[PDB]
Amino acid sequence: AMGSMERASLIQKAKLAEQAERYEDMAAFMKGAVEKGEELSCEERNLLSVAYKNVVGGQRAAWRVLSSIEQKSNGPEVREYREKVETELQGVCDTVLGLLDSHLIKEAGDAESRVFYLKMKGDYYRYLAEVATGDDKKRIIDSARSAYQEAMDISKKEMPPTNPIRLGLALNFSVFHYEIANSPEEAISLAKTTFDEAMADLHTLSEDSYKDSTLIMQLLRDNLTLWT
Amino acid sequence: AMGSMERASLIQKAKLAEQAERYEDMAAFMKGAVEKGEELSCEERNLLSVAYKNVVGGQRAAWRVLSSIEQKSNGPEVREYREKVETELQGVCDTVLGLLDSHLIKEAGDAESRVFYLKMKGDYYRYLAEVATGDDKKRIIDSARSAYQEAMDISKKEMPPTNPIRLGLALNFSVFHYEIANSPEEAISLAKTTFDEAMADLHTLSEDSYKDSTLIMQLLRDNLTLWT
Amino acid sequence: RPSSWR
Amino acid sequence: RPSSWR
Ligand SMILES: *Cc1ccc(-n2ccnc2-c2ccccc2)cc1
Ligand SMILES: *Cc1ccc(-n2ccnc2-c2ccccc2)cc1
Ligand SMILES: [Cl-]
Ligand SMILES: [Cl-]
Repeated sequence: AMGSMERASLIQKAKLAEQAERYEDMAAFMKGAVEKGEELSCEERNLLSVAYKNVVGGQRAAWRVLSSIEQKSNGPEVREYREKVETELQGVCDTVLGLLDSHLIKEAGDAESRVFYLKMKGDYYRYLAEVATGDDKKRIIDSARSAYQEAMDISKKEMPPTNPIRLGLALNFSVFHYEIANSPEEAISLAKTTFDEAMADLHTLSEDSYKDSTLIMQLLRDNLTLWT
Repeated sequence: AMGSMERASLIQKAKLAEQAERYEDMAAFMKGAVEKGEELSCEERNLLSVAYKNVVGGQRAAWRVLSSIEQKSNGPEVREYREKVETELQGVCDTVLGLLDSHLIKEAGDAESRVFYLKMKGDYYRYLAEVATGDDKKRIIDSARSAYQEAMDISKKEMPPTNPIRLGLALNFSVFHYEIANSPEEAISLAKTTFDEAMADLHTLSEDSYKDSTLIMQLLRDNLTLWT
Repeated sequence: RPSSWR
Repeated sequence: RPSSWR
């Protein structure tokens, strides 16, 4: 759809749509930028991620409202509308996974980009898993697990424990464990060692990096407080 | 788009989309219901209004963010994107006005329905006026004024001063005066006599009607405090 | 800036 | 219910 617009204009308009809270537009602009074929900078990867997380975030929130109504009732209308939203959500997840597979991940050599894209891959398979009920549910769960696990292996080899991508990856993999894989003990163990090893590496950081890392550590702490 | 769905299912799904905060869906469902050709009940008119007010409300908020950026700067990107949002907003206003004209207003005989639809007509011409800059700006302003004025004439003949539709109509017509027509004195005069004549009719109301009326009177009061 | 019916 | 990266 965006093939006739300059890459740089797509990026510029992506930022404008973020300011205007037009995240569907923002996602379409970043999709167009990705399809230019060039690798994405650190800032551009964030823009892509913010756009689609917000789009899929509203679809997940709506799916949960509708699936809760549907459960409390079990005419076809509630099921039909939940299925409509669910289908739209799956379409957005498939689009993100398609962009990662064509060709963001295969061209990502640096740990920061490769971990970032593998984290996204795990997240969007997680969102697919949240709505899955058929024969492919186990396969979707394992795809999320496989992406997260490769990201974790790289991040532990290549990044310091306070690295924000590393910390966000561990946070989300632990949510996966708790929420999708029925492994609350694995979720708690990962959140705690991630938090403890980040604590020990804070002394190496500047004030701004310290602020970045402790923000995400506090989300790990919030979950540990919820889960124990 | 909705021609194959039952009217009652469209209404049911409209309510579901409201609960899920899916207002674009809600608007499309209510559009489909309107296009069934039957008049709308009191509750259905509210659903139609809530859906499109929320859709156009987000477009206006985005337009204002972008037009503010555009002003602070004056590449073509900011203008282009503001024009994209503005065009989408105009499309939604044209769709609502089209539904009112085909054929909600001509079939509305009761004061409650006719005032309600004429208020909507004035509102969506007001939203068109907010973004208008060409030769048709004056004509758009007069269309909003004409719709509001017919609504006001009917409401004063046919409704008590505390009627919520009457009060909401007067609130919005006074915003028109202040914000669009450059008539702040007319805006203040209408807000004050509307508020004062509602005060005097509260003694006739039940507790629930009292709550309904004083809620909208407080918006009139807030504006008077802003404007004086 | 001013309030219309909400 | 739990927090993922926000
Ligand atoms: C999933 C995720 C985790 C952390 C961050 N984050 C926080 C602060 N800076 C960053 C960042 C991560 C990657 C690239 C640039 C910035 C974002 C997303
Ligand atoms: C524009 C507008 C003004 C008032 C109301 N309102 C408030 C409480 N009830 C209602 C109402 C109006 C018309 C039909 C049903 C309810 C709504 C909209
Ligand atoms: Cl549906
Ligand atoms: Cl554009």
